[PDB]
Amino acid sequence: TNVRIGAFEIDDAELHGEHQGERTLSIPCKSDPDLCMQLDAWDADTSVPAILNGEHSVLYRKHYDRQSDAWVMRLA
Amino acid sequence: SKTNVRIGAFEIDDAELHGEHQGERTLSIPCKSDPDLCMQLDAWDADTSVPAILNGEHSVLYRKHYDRQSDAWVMRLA
Repeated sequence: TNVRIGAFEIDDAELHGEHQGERTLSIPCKSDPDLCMQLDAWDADTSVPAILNGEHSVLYRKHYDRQSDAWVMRLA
Repeated sequence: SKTNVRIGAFEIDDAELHGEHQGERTLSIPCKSDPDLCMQLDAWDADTSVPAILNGEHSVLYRKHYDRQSDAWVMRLA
């Protein structure tokens, strides 16, 4: 829930459990539109560094969820 | 590159209008070049149309897919 990406600190990311051999989290673009815009323009094939509840982690862009207007990111 | 599009408060000249292909026509909006428009596309009301002026003609678009390879919002022409 405590997520930092670059200069952005958000507390409304949704960290999902481990499903299908993968862990993901969703960033709500209606709440965090500046971060989502940066994710849109992010270099392809490049990781997104993140601090997850204090733990430095690596995220990858997985899918833009049109139904919920959220960036779905893959952990690790 | 050769397509003018007006959506909301934005007017771009670098969208790419693809030909009809597998029964639909799509338009790519490059978010590395038009990031403020892409921000408004991100938060658009889901399953609502996106009115647009496309090469000077009124048109209806729908969000299709965010293309991670090309960093572009791919839209479907109604």
